[PDB]
Amino acid sequence: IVGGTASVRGEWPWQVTLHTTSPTQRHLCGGSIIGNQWILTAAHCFYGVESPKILRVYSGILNQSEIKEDTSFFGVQEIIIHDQYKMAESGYDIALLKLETTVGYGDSQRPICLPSKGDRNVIYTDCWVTGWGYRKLRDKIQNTLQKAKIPLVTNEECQKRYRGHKITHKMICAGYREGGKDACKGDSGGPLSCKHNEVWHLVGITSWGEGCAQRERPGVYTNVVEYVDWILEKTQAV
Ligand SMILES: O=C(N[C@@H](Cc1ccccc1)C(=O)NCCc1cc(Cl)ccc1-n1cnnn1)c1ccc2[nH]c(=O)cc(O)c2c1
Repeated sequence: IVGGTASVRGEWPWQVTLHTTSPTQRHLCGGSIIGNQWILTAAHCFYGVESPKILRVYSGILNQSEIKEDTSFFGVQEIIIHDQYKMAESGYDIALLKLETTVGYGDSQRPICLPSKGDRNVIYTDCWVTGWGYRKLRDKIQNTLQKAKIPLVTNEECQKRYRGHKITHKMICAGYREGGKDACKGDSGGPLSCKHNEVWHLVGITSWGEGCAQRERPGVYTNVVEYVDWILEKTQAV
């Protein structure tokens, strides 16, 4: 996160750190708890990931230094990638991780609500992007979970900023016209969480952008409201 501040423990209890054990143990992507055995994340995170066996999900983490070999985690049973996904820049940048065991909800880990399909006509004014990603394009993975308040940008305005790309209504952008606050490397897959009527909603999934926090280059997120049916299809299968 560029231009963010340290989060407080328990602030974003739906936020997870997805780690990989191949070739070495490292943070791979962010993710969000959406159900007791479900993590919502980005499809681009699994480029070259051949098996769910190399993945570990850690919930209730403020600091990456909390993670050692004796730290509890959730194994991944299945990786479900949207079948229309080709690349982040083209959309459908969404995936579900079915966990091998259920998450016990508490004050350190709980699910974030998905946006209500009836509320596609609501204006979100209190949106935050969170993650352990870089503070600048040439940086490193942060120990403490960072947060940044970012204003949502219209599809029309975001399309003006990305000449040569096709910003679809399945994408949602956020950023200041002058830049300064954004997601960066390591933040992808994480949430863009918006508080409306005292309830937090998973409005976006960190996906792509031209550099980090550049002037007139908003961050591009998967517009979660447009995938509610797909999430229900996959999580509520008979
Ligand atoms: O590049 C990374 N992540 C990419 C995506 C990815 C995922 C998995 C493997 C490879 C690449 C990312 O977050 N990409 C974020 C995309 C992005 C989103 C938005 Cl909304 C705005 C601006 C941007 N950026 C544009 N350029 N940088 N960020 C990434 C992930 C985990 C890492 N762990 C480490 O220990 C060391 C790393 O250097 C490291 C880097």
